[PDB]
Parts: sequence; structure tokens; C-alpha cells
Amino acid sequence: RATYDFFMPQNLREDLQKKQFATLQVIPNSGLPQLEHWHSLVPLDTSNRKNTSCFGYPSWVYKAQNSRNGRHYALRRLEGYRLTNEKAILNVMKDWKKIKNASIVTIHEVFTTREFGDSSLIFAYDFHPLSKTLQEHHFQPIPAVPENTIWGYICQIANALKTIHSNRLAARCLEPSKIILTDINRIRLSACAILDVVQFGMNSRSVVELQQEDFVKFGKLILSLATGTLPAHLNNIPAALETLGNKYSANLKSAVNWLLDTSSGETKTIEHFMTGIASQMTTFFDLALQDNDEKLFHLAREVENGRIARSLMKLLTILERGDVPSWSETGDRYQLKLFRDYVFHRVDADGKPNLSIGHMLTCMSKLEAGVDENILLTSRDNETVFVLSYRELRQMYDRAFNELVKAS
Amino acid sequence: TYDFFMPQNLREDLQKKQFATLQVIPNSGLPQLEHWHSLVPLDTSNRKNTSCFGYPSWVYKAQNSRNGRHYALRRLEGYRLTNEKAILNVMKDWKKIKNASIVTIHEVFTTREFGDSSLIFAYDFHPLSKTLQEHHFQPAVPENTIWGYICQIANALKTIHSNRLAARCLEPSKIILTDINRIRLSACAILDVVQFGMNSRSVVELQQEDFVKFGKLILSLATGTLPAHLNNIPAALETLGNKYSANLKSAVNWLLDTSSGETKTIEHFMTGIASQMTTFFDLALQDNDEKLFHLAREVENGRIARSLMKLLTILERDRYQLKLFRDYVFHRVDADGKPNLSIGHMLTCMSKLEAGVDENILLTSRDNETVFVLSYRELRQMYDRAFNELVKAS
Ligand SMILES: Nc1ncnc2c1ncn2[C@@H]1O[C@H](COP(=O)(O)OP(=O)(O)OP(=O)(O)O)[C@@H](O)[C@H]1O
Ligand SMILES: Nc1ncnc2c1ncn2[C@@H]1O[C@H](COP(=O)(O)OP(=O)(O)OP(=O)(O)O)[C@@H](O)[C@H]1O
Ligand SMILES: [Mg+2]
Ligand SMILES: [Mg+2]
Repeated sequence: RATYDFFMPQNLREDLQKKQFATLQVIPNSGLPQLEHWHSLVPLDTSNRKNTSCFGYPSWVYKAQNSRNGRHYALRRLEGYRLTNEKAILNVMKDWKKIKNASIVTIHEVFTTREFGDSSLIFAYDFHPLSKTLQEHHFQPIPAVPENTIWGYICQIANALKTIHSNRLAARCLEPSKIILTDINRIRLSACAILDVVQFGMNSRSVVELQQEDFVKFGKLILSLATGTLPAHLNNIPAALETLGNKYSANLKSAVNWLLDTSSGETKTIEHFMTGIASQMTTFFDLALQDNDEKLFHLAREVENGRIARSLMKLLTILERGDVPSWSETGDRYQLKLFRDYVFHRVDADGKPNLSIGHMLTCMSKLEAGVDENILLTSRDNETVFVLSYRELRQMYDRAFNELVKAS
Repeated sequence: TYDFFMPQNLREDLQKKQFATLQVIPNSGLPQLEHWHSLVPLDTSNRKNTSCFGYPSWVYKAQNSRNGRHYALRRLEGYRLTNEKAILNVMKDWKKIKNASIVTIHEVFTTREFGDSSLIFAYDFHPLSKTLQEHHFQPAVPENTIWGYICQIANALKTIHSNRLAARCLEPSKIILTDINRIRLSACAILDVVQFGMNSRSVVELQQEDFVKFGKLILSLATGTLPAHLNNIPAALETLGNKYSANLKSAVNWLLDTSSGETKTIEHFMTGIASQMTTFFDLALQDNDEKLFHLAREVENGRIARSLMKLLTILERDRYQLKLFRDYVFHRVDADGKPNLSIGHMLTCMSKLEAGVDENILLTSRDNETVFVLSYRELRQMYDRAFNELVKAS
């Protein structure tokens, strides 16, 4: 079913570059204000549709830079929220600051502000650059969602619900617009604890009851992805379940049916639900580790590039210096010169220059490691040649450099 | 805890693993194979033990000749190949297998270059790996670590059993820690080849023992006794029950039990640890984020490296001005004549060069008579023109 590269970006380097670029963007002179601890606000909303569907208030999301640690965060703003009870913020925030989960966007702070020209309620989240909602990704008007992708989503939401429910809390909001893809097939709940504050007090439903609602909302989320119609527009659930049954396996239809069902005399628990998707959970555990290996591979390659870069800088500092006289032309530095030629002045038998990057990187790594491998250094007149090991070259190399450190 | 799969010092860890990968021993008695060279022994202790495969087993780090990559070679000493059909068939079945908790096998071949008839299995190479035996048997194992191992072994068994195969070998000496709390089965398909003509038991029967061997592995870690020396399973089960929760004791008992009259399947076992599997799904992903964080910080190192290498290849076959620029950046000298080695200046100048900034610098020849006022934009132009001239020649 699923591919090994399930959690793997196609081009990790560009992806990181684009995300870094998106993280640093600022608007020099915007009408947006500066908060006591936040500045350089940048809107992330593609469309400023004054919509109140999710929280009963219009909501904006800003990328902002914190003043204390200088890191970037996502600020969720509820326009027009008037603080009547400070306890709503303190109690909800006290419960959610504990939560740390790979499938939930962390909340750090909740506060009210007047800097926007009104009474606004601000929620400060982790920032995930170039994130798009499941709504934006799958429902935006122009294809069918692969079943393995849905199972991936199910396992990640299940992961979130395990942590949330175990802490005597509920994921009040499971709408597609409030679940973001922070990377390929990687989803996180983007709006936790907001409904906890908005519905504080006036709510009468208990925790367990709210948790029962999480499963229904969970089931409607899957149904939306399978049918392509948003949850709020699902008029005929039986008709949707039957659409799902024709496109997907019986296993998926059974899971969604268990999530939607409220007529059984048994209370639904995340414990029971996980037991039923154990096989899928193991598969995406595997895929996560394989992607970990992929990231470790690239990370190891770039850390070594860092080491090589510092070696190349030292090399450039040593050779052809200005100024003992002819210091770079005599003794050890002369061999270092021929080594440079061997690595960076490679030429084919025909006489054409060879610019293979691989030969160059391999040689510099062997130099740092001081490998007991021999190479043939050829003089520029080439009448004379020298056989040296990388271990020996490293010795000359370190000795030539620390002479300059002596001179300070 | 959240940092379950996260090394304490990733920097030091990667450096050591890099050194271990490139290391060679100049003159050992070890031979050169048709497609392998620079063999390096990985056996920590050279005690000749034949318990696992009935033959002494050696592991070498070797460099492939076709591709320049490093691999782990498992050598079975004194094994003479009797059936040619056995090797190919076991291979085509395991060549498919790709799993995060199993060391990939690539090739199987016989050799006489070692001074005897040896059977060689070529694996992926995981530098500075240690076995569970070396790690745990050479304090009490936290229960969280054991569930971690169980999920990874369970993961491995799902893929193996689904391919109508069995993990013949689950001993602690053939399960390696390739990183913190990260285990992989190091010896798959070896017993498949050795016992090909002799084994009469079916696939399903072999799979039932895997669960027993799995259960014996866990009991060993909880009690501190090697599987081969577990004389009293009931007493060990009671020890485990006194040190650990009832959940673990239940899992181990299910793995060991063969009296239930019910065929054990990996499907059923996975169902019973569904919650544990979810926790470690989370932990793998949080480590995913951790590695991505460091990678983002390190990603520019490649570009910086190529800029310096580019500079080194153009010079010493417009070139004159580039020479003063190199001098300006890497040959700074104090008023006394002493060399200045500030790293910040070097990085800044190469960064401005790459960016082609319109900022001007004053280049002076060592003879004070000639000077050049140039911008980094102009220097980048020459820098690029000088290079693509060499690409032309190639
Ligand atoms: N933590 C975050 N980091 C980065 N981007 C985020 C984060 N949370 C949300 N976003 C992005 O901000 C944008 C706006 O999100 P929002 O929830 O407002 O969606 P919306 O389409 O405006 O829905 P609504 O109509 O309910 O406001 C989305 O593209 C989303 O991916
Ligand atoms: N695929 C691999 N990549 C890297 N290192 C490995 C690999 N497989 C095994 N090793 C390492 O090689 C060493 C040899 O262990 P091996 O199990 O072959 O013998 P042993 O445990 O020393 O003794 P015995 O042969 O009695 O088991 C171990 O330290 C192990 O971590
Ligand atoms: Mg919005
Ligand atoms: Mg050995």
C-alpha cells in the first residue's frame, strides 16, 4: 500500500530554503500594530473572509516575532472578544501548556490586547512556515484522496486525541480548516484551547461528553475527505457513508461508522479506537523512522560540509601567502600545494579540466579523518612525484596552520 | 519522555560515526575480494562462539568497488556451500524487504580468499552499532525502553511475516542499537540459507517460534539472564512480574505461551500493544522535527563549501584581481605583519561575493603601487566568468 517515502519531501533542500525565506519576511510599514512582546506582524490569511463559523468570532492569523527570545510564532487573533472573566484564560492555559505532541500545534500564551484598535483575544502558537489547511489542500475548487493518505491522517489525529483525552481535555475543533499540513502528509491540530476559552462557563456539557463529540467530528472529517464535501455541508450522512463505501475499503467504512455511531450503549474511548487501527499505526511508525533516517542522512552530509568548509578556509589561508621568505613555497606548504592541485586542479588524460565535486569532497573528508590511504602527488613540472598518506598530509596541514596561530 | 529517540550530543555522535566509516587498517591479514576492499573487523571480542548459526560469525566494514559505499559484511567461517539454488531463492525473497527495524541485505556470495570456505552476507552499514547483548549484559532496564524495543521488533515481524518469511534469529547478540533506543535485526536470512536443505518445519511453525524467541528476548532484558541460560521460565516470569507492570507480564506470557491452542499472529499481538505503538509513533515524529531543526541550521554549509572549492579550482592554473581578492579575504595581516585569522571576516566576504552586493572594497597589491576599487557585484561577475570558462574547456 503506502510508499516508504510517505513522510519524505521530494526536494528537502528547496523546501527548507522556501520555509526559511517565508520565516524571515516582514512588511516594513503596515497598519498592523506592535504588541508589548510581539512585532513585525505578517498576515497568513489568504482571504480575509469575515467568517465566524469556527469560533463565533472573526479570526486572523499572524506570523509575529517574539521580543524576549527573538523567535517567530503564529498569533491567532479573535476580533471583538471582550474579557469578562480572567479565569477562562488562566484555567484553560494551565491545562494546555502541559501538552506536547507531534500532531498538535503547541500553545504558549493567551492574552487580550487593545493594540488592534479593539478588544481582541490573542492565542500564541508554534509557527510552521508555508503550512496549508486540509480545506485549502483537498477542498479548494479546481482529486480523490488516496486511502493510505487517509489512514495516515487517522493515525496522527488518533495520536493527538490520545494525549488530549488522557489529560481530561477535548479537541473541541476538528474542522478541515483547523488542521494544517506542516509538511508532506504531516498534519497537526492548529486551533486547540480556543473553544475552551470562548465557551468557558456557558458550556454545561461534561468532559466525557465533549470527548464523545470529538469522535463524531473525527468521523465527519474522514467522510469529508472521502466524499469531497465539507463537514458543515453534509446533509445526508448515510448517503456519504455509502459514497465512501464505494471508493474505499470496508475497513475504512467500519472505522468511520464506529466514530459516527452514537446509538451503541458503550462509551467511545480513544483506547478502544486505537486497538482497531493497530496495524495501520505500526505501518506509519515504520514510515516515520524511515524518514528519520532520511533526515539523518542529509543532516550528516551537511555537518560534514561544514567541517570541509573550515578545512578549505584554512587551506586558502596557508597557500600563496604574502610574507621566512617563500614560506608557502617551501617545506610542508609545498606538498600542501601539490595536494590542492590533486584535488581541485584535476585534469583528464585529454587535458580537459575535471570538475567532479565528488572527488573533491572525498579527498577533504579523508584529510580530516587522516586516513591511512596513499595518494600520488604530481609536481607541476611533474618530473618529480611524492607518495603521501592523508594521515601524513593532515600532519603537515595542522603543522602549517598552527604556525600562523603562533604569529597570532 | 519526549527525547526518547534523540541523541544527547548529535554533533559528537555524527563526527565519530564519520571517522568510523572512513577508517582503514593498512596491513591486516584480511584479503581483498572481487568487489570489496579495505576490510575492517567490527568484532569487539574475538571469542569463537558458534551458538547462533553453528559457525563462528565475523563482521567486517568493507568498501564496495563498484560504488564507493561502505557495507557490513557478515562472514560465516568454515561454511561450505552445497546447493546453488538455495542462495538465489532466499535472496529474491529478502531483497524485497525494506523496514526501519531490519538491516537491509543486498547480496550473498561464497569466498575462499579468507583462507577457508566462508559464506558472506552483505548488509547496510551502521557505524558504531552495538548489540543488545553488549549493551545490556556487559542497571535495570526501564519499562519504557522495553516497550520501545517491542514495537520495533513487532514492526519488523509484521513485514517479515507478511512476506511469508520468519525472523529465524532474535537473540540479543543479533539485534543492534544503531542509535539511541533504535534497534534493528542484524542477521536476517542467514539461518534461511544455512538451514535451507535441512529445515523441514513450515513457514507458520517458524513464525510461532519467533514469538517464543521474542518472548525469551524480553524476559532476558527484564531479568538480566541470557536466553540460552533461562533454565526457569516460570521463576523469570515471576521476577518480571515483581519488577514490572501486569501489562508487560501479560505480553511476555502470550509470546511464550503455546498451550492456548490458538495460532499466534502478528496481527493479534499488534492489537494488544496498540496504545504503546501510538506513543512511539509520536516520539519518532518529534525526533523527526528535532533532526529537521538541526538540518535547517546546517543546510547552508554545502553552499559555503562549494563557494570555497570553486575559488580554489579557478586560481593557479581577470585572474589577477581575483588573486588580490583571495589575499584580501584569507591573507589579512596586522600592522605588525602578523597574520589575522578571524573567521567572521572570511565568511562575510564569501557571503557578500555570493550575493554580489554593490558594496565596494579596496584591493591593494603587495607592492603598494597598484590599487583597484571594485564591488562584490563585479567580483562575482569575474568569479563566475572565470569558472564557466573552465566548464567550457570540459
Ligand atoms: N501554526 C501555524 N503556523 C503557520 N501557519 C499557520 C499556523 N496555523 C494556521 N496557519 C495558516 O494560516 C492560514 C489561515 O488559517 P485559518 O485557520 O484562518 O484558515 P482560513 O481559511 O482563514 O479559515 P477561517 O475561514 O476559519 O479563518 C492557513 O493557510 C494556515 O495554514
Ligand atoms: N549491519 C551492521 N552494521 C554495523 N555494525 C554491525 C552490523 N551488524 C553487526 N554489527 C556489529 O558488529 C559486531 C559483531 O557482532 P556479532 O553479533 O557478529 O558477534 P558478537 O556479538 O561479537 O559475538 P557472537 O558472534 O558470539 O554473537 C557488533 O558490535 C555489532 O554491533
Ligand atoms: Mg482566518
Ligand atoms: Mg562476532
